[PDB]
Amino acid sequence: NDLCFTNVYADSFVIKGNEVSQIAPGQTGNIADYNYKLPDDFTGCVIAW
Amino acid sequence: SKFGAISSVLNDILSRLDPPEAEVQIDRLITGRLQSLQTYVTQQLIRAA
Amino acid sequence: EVFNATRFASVYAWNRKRISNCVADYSVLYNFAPFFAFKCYGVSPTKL
Ligand SMILES: *[C@@H]1O[C@H](CO)[C@@H](O)[C@H](O)[C@H]1NC(C)=O
Repeated sequence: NDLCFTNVYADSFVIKGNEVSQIAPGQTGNIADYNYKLPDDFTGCVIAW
Repeated sequence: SKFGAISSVLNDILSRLDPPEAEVQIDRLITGRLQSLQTYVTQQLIRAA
Repeated sequence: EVFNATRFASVYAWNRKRISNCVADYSVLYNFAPFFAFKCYGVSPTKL
């Protein structure tokens, strides 16, 4: 709550359990390779509930 | 000299490792090589004086 | 022939196989296992 961001991207997608561990910069998998690849210089958070 | 990384040859390490894990080792190589170059240039300056 | 074996030997006697003189395409390796941990150290799985 102490920072000023230029713009924020909110990408929402429902996925399996292990795919939560799959999503991270510089990762791999059936989803991380052909469905959602995070940028290598990712600066943000991923939320999973 | 490997300088504490996987290998001492860049043209092999770039193809053996992807960027988001290879940048650390290539940074180790950069710091070692540039420290050696700093030593060389300082000694050359002393010899020139 | 090493990923759908049935009697992976116990840890105290770890079966070790030698693989040579073939072409390695690890797509079979990915699709033959619902991976839980792929921690590689000396080489990245991506450009493998
Ligand atoms: C080879 O893999 C298939 C696919 O999982 C499996 O059903 C089969 O049992 C395997 N072969 C043997 C001998 O277990």
